[PDB]
Amino acid sequence: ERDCRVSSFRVKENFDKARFSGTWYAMAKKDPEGLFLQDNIVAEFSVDETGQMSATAKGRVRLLNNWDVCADMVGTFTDTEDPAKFKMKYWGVASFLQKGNDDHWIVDTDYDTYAVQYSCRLLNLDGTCADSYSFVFSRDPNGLPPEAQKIVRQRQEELCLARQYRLIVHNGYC
Ligand SMILES: CCCCCCCCCCCC(=O)O
Ligand SMILES: [Cl-]
Ligand SMILES: [Cl-]
Repeated sequence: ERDCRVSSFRVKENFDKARFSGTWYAMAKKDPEGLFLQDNIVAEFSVDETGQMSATAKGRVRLLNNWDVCADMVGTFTDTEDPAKFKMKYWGVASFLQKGNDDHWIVDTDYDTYAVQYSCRLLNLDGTCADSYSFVFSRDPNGLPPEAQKIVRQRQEELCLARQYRLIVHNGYC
């Protein structure tokens, strides 16, 4: 009875790019098909004077046949009419790293503690997502406080993803 249509999902009201800038540690991830970032995932958000948001990310990614590499990624965000919904062009500093262009939604944040991100790469014909991913970010790499954890869990359920996350470990691999 829950609505899982992507078009129904609420996102962060009056999203403030400047307040969102700085270091975000991925605490949990819902993987898309053909997952890329594995763990040790840390993102750095910036906004420039024209108000355009960009980011970098580092994380371990496992090329198949189990080659471990620390990916260094770059992302640039094109605004839409919703201040919390973006198009993210991304690529690796190395040519061979994955590149592409994903929807990037800030579903919720309080700027100084937690953030919930969401991307639907491909819709189902009923408006639900066929291929999604989602990061939960923390300002503190040791994790969220209980109050924020509980808010995030609610947001995870609203995205119809709450059963599908895994924890992201940080152990200095990069
Ligand atoms: C968001 C700043 C980092 C640039 C985005 C690189 C992440 C793109 C791949 C995310 C999907 C995945 O990790 O499986
Ligand atoms: Cl709980
Ligand atoms: Cl669950």
